[PDB]
Amino acid sequence: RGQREVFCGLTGIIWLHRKMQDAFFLVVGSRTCAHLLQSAAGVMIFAEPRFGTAVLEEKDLAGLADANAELDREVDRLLARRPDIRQLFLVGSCPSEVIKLDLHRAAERLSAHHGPAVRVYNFSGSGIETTFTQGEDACLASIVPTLPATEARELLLVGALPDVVEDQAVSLLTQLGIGPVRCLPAHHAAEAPGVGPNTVFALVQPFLGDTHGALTRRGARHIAAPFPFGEEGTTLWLKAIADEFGVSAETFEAVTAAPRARARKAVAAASEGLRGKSVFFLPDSQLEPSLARFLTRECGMSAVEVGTPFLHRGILGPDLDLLAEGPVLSEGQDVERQLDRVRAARPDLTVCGLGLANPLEAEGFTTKWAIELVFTPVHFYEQAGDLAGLFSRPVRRRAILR
Amino acid sequence: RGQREVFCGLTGIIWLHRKMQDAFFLVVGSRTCAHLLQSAAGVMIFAEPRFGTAVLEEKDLAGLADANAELDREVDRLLARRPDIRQLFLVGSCPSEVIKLDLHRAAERLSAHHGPAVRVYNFSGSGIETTFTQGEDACLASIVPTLPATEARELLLVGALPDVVEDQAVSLLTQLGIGPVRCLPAHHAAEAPGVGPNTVFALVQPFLGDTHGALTRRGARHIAAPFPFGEEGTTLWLKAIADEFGVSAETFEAVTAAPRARARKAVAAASEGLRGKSVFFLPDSQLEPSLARFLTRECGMSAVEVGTPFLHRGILGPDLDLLAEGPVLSEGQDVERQLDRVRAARPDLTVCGLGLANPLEAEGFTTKWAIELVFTPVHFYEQAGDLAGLFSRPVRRRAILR
Amino acid sequence: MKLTLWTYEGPPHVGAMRVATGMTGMHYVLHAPQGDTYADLLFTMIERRGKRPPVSYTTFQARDLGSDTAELFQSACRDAYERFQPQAIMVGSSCTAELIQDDTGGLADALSLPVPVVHLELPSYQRKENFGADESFLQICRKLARPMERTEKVSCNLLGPTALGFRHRDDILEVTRLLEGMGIAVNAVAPMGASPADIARLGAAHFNVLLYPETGESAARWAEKTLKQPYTKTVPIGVGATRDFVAEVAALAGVAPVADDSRLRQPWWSASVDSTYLTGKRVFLFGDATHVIAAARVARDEMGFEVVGMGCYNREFARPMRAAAKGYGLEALVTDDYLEVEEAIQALAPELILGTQMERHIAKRLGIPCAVISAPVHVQDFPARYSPQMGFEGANVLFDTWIHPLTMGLEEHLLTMFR
Amino acid sequence: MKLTLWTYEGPPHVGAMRVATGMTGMHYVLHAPQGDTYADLLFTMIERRGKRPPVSYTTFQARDLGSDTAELFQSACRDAYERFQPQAIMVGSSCTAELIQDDTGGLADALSLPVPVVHLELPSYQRKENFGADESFLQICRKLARPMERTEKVSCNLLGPTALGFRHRDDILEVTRLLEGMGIAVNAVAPMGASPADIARLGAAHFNVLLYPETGESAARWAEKTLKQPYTKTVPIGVGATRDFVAEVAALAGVAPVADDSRLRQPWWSASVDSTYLTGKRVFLFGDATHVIAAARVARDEMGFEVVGMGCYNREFARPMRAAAKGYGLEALVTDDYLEVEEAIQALAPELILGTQMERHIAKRLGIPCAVISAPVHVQDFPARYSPQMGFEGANVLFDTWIHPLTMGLEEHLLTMFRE
Ligand code: PMR
Ligand code: PMR
Ligand SMILES: [Cu+2]
Ligand SMILES: [Cu+2]
Repeated sequence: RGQREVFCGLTGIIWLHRKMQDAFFLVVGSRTCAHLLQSAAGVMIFAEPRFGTAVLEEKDLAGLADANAELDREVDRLLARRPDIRQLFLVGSCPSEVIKLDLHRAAERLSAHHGPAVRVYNFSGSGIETTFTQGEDACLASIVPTLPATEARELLLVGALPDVVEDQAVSLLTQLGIGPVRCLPAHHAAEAPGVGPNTVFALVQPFLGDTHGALTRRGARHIAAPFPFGEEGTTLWLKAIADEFGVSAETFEAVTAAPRARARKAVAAASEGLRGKSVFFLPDSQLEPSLARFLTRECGMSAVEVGTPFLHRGILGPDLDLLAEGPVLSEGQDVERQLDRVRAARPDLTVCGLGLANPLEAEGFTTKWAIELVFTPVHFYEQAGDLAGLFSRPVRRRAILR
Repeated sequence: RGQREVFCGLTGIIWLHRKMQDAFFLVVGSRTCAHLLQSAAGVMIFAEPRFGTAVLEEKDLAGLADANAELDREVDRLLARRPDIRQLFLVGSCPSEVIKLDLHRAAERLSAHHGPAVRVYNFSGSGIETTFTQGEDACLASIVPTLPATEARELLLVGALPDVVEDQAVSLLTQLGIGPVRCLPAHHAAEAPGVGPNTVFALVQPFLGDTHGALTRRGARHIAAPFPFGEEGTTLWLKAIADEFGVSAETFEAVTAAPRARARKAVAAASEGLRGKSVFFLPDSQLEPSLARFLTRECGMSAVEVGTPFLHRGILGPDLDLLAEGPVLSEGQDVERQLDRVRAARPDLTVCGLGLANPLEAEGFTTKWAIELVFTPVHFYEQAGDLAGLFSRPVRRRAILR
Repeated sequence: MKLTLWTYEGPPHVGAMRVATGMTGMHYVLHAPQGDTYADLLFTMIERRGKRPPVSYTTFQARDLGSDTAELFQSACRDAYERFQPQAIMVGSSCTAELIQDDTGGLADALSLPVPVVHLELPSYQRKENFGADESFLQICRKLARPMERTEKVSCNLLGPTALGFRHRDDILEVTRLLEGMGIAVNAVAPMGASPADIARLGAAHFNVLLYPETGESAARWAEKTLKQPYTKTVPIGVGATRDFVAEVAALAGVAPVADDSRLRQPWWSASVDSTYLTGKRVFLFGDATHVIAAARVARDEMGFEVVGMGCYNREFARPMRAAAKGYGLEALVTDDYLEVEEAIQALAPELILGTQMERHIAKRLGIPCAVISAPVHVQDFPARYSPQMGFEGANVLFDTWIHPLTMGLEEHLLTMFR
Repeated sequence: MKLTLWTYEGPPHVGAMRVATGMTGMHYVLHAPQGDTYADLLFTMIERRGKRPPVSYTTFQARDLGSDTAELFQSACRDAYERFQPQAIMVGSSCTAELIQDDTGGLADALSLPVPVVHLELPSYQRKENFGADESFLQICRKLARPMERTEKVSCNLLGPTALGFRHRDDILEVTRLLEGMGIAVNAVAPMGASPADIARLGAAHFNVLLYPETGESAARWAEKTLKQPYTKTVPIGVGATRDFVAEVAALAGVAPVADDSRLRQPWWSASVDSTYLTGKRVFLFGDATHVIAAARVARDEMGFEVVGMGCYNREFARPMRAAAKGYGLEALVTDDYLEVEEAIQALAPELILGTQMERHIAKRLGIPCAVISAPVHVQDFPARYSPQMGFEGANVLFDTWIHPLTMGLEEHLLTMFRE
């Protein structure tokens, strides 16, 4: 326990609003969180984004009713600019939590204010409570307790995925032939699907644990599977889906034979630079268990340590069973001690936080930064080769430069 | 006589290339003339323009018949490459003239065995015979041999007017009440004018001497008018045209009163910096007496001397007559002594070529480059203020920069 | 409670953090919620810094509040001294830490660390990043700098250059070259090349050279009173301002005004017939007041531009900006909102815009030439090459950077016309 | 014989005018027709000289032919001497005067001007511009440089920089600071920054530094043969090439190699995480052989790019081109025709193009990031700012200039993806 280098949960907004075109993320925060969003978004900021932060002033922090009134008036001015938005997302932030401004009661008031069309869900992405990719599932974990129930047994892809990867997953599941797919993150509120005890949810990203709890309360039961990182992980994911839906083994094998071979050749081409290398995982994105597994078996690499800001054993179970007994699983972060450890280990490649990436290069350690894996399509079969290339590239550049 | 700093006639090709869409300018010259065209065009060469150079090698120099054969082959290849070109212009050059390669006989043979679709003419742009804008004169005088002999009276505007200036002049003439108007540098061969004894022509440009001579042999008669550069000169040009067309003075004045007001206002808008200044003209573009008259009368700018490479008194008469007796005319070019003359005069503005502009500026002489008037649309009413601003801008910049 | 999409300045804790990373051997422990480490990678990315920034966040979470927050602060400062081994320490609080009842100075004083500790009080909601940097530099000077004996040779202090600043490194090099050509020796440069020992040497210089007033006015005035050091009121951006700065520095030191203008090319390249079209072009200027004032002077006098818009995002610099704008016959657009700037640009329609990154992107959407002259910049705007904005070679850099967009526009338009 | 619209190099006499403009007090008398004054002006704009290039033209016309051409040349040379008072004169012939049997040699000799006259023999139609500059510099060295007692200390000559050259002026300063840092004082610089006094002082140097082979190769070979001057074979473009040049020059001078790496920032910036996408970029390289070879080395070794194209328009440097291209697993493209280079670019489809201004325009039409590293340039490429291509500061400039188009395209693509 000590200093923790990881971004507060509002950073998950930057890739969430790309999935949700009718959602505006209205952050209730100070100047610091506004600066975080502006900096991280970087080039996004100059293309009229869907996230805006209402800065709290000293006259705003005093009291709650006045703060609620000013937030409501700000929402009205924004809705004047953007009548298209119908699912606003008030986002709790560190100073907003210290104010104890009621995002729940604000959600109720604003939902009553624009009942028929514009319905508002509030979640919290404050750094005191939420960190990095925990910003994403917390957003989804706020929609789930409010989506309508359904009475049809269906599969749903829980977790934000790029449109290309989403359509590829839908195509693969339709090739399986059994089970309709209704992705949980709805790009439009009119396209909102239904979730109930009839449905069954298969996780697609490892940081989604609050959504796990929300869907558990919804009545759907999880199907545990390796997460789609590499040919083999996505293969077991589809295998577990088929076993859940009773799809025959031979049909699944026939469907996946060619794309699995393509993904295998893709990872094999990129893993050559990584063959017989070492990796260190600094806990930032929570993606690290599955990534370490994929690099260990598909890419043939050795993992010194896999670090996690928060380790959910329940969902990461199967990916941990595939993962070897070699590396040490770390929960939480102590950046100074972890930095000393990676200096001691001298790994060939280090999947580390972005604030530490350049200093580690200065010290002489090749580094990879997981936030690009957060945005870049690295899921499922076709993008598995790209996923291998992402880790291959830093080592290749290190070899070329020196 | 002595050192001269006027470009050879190939530089007039680049703007004639712009005016004539159906004309290709094949220059039979050395690498020096190709470098001339490349340097002069600047950005234009990168836009695959219509001027190309058939660089003669040593074997081309040694063999006249061989040179003729490879010229024929080059034209066959060009015609195959560019089906759109309906008229092709062999441009004489200094090395070709020393070769004695008869480009006129070549043009006759080429038009004989490529016609009637492809019409092949010859004009000489060599510096040893043709200077700068006389290349435009050379081409426009080379076309008129092949023009049909008409029997219906026609007004023939002769000169490479800019398309916008061309349409303004055409509209202004048609609203005067004159008959049909034709333009000698027609964009297409089918659009080429007809010349006969009844046909009559007016010169928009002063350096069109050879055309003025050539059209006379076909029966056409010249209009004695000052060149329409700005404000009053345009009025005299249109009034002389009307007088030869029998258009009464009153209807003419009613027509031209509206453009005249804006022309006067535009001239006065930019002549304020020029008030109480002296101009010095170097012989570059045979335009100098006309802009000298414009500057002395309309802009009220003193003229110390007017320099022309070859002043044709016949066409320049009315403009010279309107020009004050005080300015003195310079015949020929000796830039070495002319620089001492410009140092003695110490003019506030020295119109010269691009070549001498920077060294004169370093000596404290504000400079204007005369090649810009042939490019920028500066004739007639609407562009009078543009020409005034064109002359005033260097003075303004020198004033600000101190 | 106005919603903010783009902020020209960050919170003051960022500004004070631009001082710690510039200084060598000065580490600062700052109370922040777990997740405020984003600002650390600004230097590692935007400025491309090999060194980890001297920031040791407490990173308190919702689990630890009350006395636990003070425990985290104490342990963070203890660990920072124990292993980071700074020569000096300064203490600050983020917005969230400021909001809670947290007293940065008390815990640090109770630790009684042998290295000096500088307690900063910054109102995070009232002020902005530039005030944070300025007031942090002021506190460091007040804590460490003492009125020490004057040097033998003429010594000048270069105050103002802080980390994550526009062209601060190359401008430092250019001004050092000018001062060496004068005969003056730079006693110390703070906070960019500073150390806690160097700040103690601030009393040694005969006079202070204030390169950037935003980060160095208050240190300059405090040194003027306590240390009896007079500071230069002119900033050497552009040829005219460079000559004025040379004259002022020669007057202060008493040295002879030896300025190598051999490097100079901007005046002659401006006076050429090529730059005739530059006459009368309309320019909109935004960004920090010093940069905008200097750029307006350069554009009007040396570049032959008509200063058509002028504004600054430093509300702290409202009066000099207004006076300068009245100099060119305009009103200063002192706004921190990009929307007011955008409305001014649309209603005003300049030919060229010089300003921040927001300024440049607004111009790109408006399809008119854009160049960057101010502090809010991207990673690409931080150059590996030697691109000073000050001095005689800075004049050449300014000329090339300003004329480059216009030349691209002219060439593209000519090509499109020719096709 | 062939239809040419774009020429990579001009006529051979242009290079001679480049050498004349580079040196002070040298006058070039050209037997050229009126209208060949076009090349006088490239210096006044593109190079932006405050003073007219020290060249004179006879400007003969149809009237001035036969013996009249000889009279015109005689009078022109005499007037040039009596007016400009140069310390030396060189006489040359253009294509038109090369066609006629007028001999510049006899006419220049008959005047018997006291200042030394240099006689230039250049085949205009067969040869090209760079050979013209090289031979002009060589003839000036032969007519002026003499065996001279060596300097007391270690002194070096910078050979190669001529007028109308790609960032020659800034390279002079960068290599000069490198030499002073290593402890070697520059004796003289030619052709740029030279006078007829300085050409005679070439014999006083301990060794020669050949910055640009295209215009300065022949002079260095002649100095080695007669002046006994060893010449450095390493062109210091890029960090690795700069260190190789520093080591070679330190060995030649005998002084310890001391180079200032504090200004260097390119290796660290290429080693940063921001430069990871640069890895594997395919680059096409065209232009003068030396600059392109050096740029290919820079790109492959520390920019991380893969060189999928290499070519030059210098026929005189075809062999070093084809030798260097083999080291990267390619055949070079030694051509002077823009259609061949365009077809090579289309076939290769590189992500980034480094080459002459024509290459930049070709990339712009094809929508490929472009940067300029080679001699044919416009006014725009000639900078007012300090933009060397040599040394460590030159390496920083190379990094920024090469990654600017890539980062610009990346930013545009990011904005297009973010909002349509
Ligand atoms: C934490 C703030 C921060 C800042 C200063 C920026 C700008 C910037 N962020 Mg972007 N970014 C930082 C990090 C992250 N950015 C985000 C996204 C993102 C990615 C995918 C990418 C990137 C990068 C960067 C960079 C490098 C500049 C760039 O390549 O354009 C800056 C300074 C950039 C890269 O190549 O990194 C090497 C790129 O591809 N950031 C996110 C949102 C989750 C974070 C937290
Ligand atoms: C004699 C050779 C020469 C060259 C190299 C060019 C290009 C070029 N000549 Mg001017 N120029 C010369 C003279 C003339 N130029 C001509 C054209 C022309 C124009 C339209 C323009 C110009 C100019 C120049 C320039 C400056 C390029 C610049 O503006 O960026 C070059 C090198 C340029 C200018 O002066 O800037 C305002 C400009 O507007 N040239 C013509 C074509 C008939 C001639 C022969
Ligand atoms: Cu640009
Ligand atoms: Cu560009």
